[PDB]
Amino acid sequence: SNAMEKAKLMKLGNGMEIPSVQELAKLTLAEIPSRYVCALLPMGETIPVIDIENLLSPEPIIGKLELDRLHFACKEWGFFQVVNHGVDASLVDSVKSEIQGFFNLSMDEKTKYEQEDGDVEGFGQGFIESEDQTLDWADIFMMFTLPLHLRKPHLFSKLPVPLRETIESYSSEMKKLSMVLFNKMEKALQVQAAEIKGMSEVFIDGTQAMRMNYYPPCPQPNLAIGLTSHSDFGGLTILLQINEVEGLQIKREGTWISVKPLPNAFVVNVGDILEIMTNGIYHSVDHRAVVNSTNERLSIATFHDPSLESVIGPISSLITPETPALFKSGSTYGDLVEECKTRKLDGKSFLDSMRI
Ligand SMILES: O=C(O)CCC(=O)C(=O)O
Ligand code: NA
Ligand code: NI
Repeated sequence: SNAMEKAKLMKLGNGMEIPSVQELAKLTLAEIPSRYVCALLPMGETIPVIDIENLLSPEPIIGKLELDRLHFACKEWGFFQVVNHGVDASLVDSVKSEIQGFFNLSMDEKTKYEQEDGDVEGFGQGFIESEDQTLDWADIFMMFTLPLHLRKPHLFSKLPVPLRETIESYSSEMKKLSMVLFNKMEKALQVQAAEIKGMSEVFIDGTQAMRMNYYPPCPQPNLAIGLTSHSDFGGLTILLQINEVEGLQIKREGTWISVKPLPNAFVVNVGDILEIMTNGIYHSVDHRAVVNSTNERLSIATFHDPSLESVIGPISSLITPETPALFKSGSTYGDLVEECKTRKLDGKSFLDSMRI
């Protein structure tokens, strides 16, 4: 791939668009550019598996055992796989093939959507902020998917039709599965939705977004990271690993644990806002995605978050003498999102900043 492309991809100033790593990987460089070098914990028992059919079983003994398993996973792990989840195999196959198809399109075709200033949705990691900034070894496509009025209509119109139709179907199925899980988590926590401002009501008309992740092979995989360590900010994340390449890791007791998605599974995790709503009973866990020297990895994360005007705090029935209130109450989700963006990166986590 030509000398001009190398120059366009590597001669970067602050304020320029973050370049495509899928394009950079075509150069097959010996050494990665300095911006991709990180500047840690050892490697490690595997994440629990929750069966959705068992969870929804009309047989109370089956349902109760699976509820106990869900409750355990949310408390002790913050991450679990879901199987027998009711999302049609043919839909999942289409999500995989259409997203694979999409990233294999040319840059021109992937960036057809024209962003007005402050429109950050669609393809792209954003802009280079400083020489200090570390870039992830990944390209993304990220957009809001619910409610309907948060969809960028021109972005959706410029997607390939089968991808768009598949994404719209997948949005609905992800939303349904998220509500199955929120409803059972409510039941596990013994929150009566009628008497109490609970959990499910916050999410039923909440926001949904998708982040499609493309992690190209990297010649120096022990210097770079696919996706920098983070906890997800919102409610429930439902992740599909698109191909059979491993890379997701979670931070457990000061060590990184690999997650290997089962063939017909999604990986589900608790976000920071859900930790707050549960008064710290369920845990939002730090995780990252690592790259490798030989194979690209793809994934799609679907985030299920409160409405922007939802008032956030620990659910009052989870505040007890045995579990006193750990977190502040009373900010809207949208204000927490904004405050976190303009927060100090030096010092504490978002969660630790919300502690009473
Ligand atoms: O690609 C992965 O396995 C992880 C994705 C992720 O953590 C995210 O999109 O928040
Ligand atoms: Na209480
Ligand atoms: Ni994540």
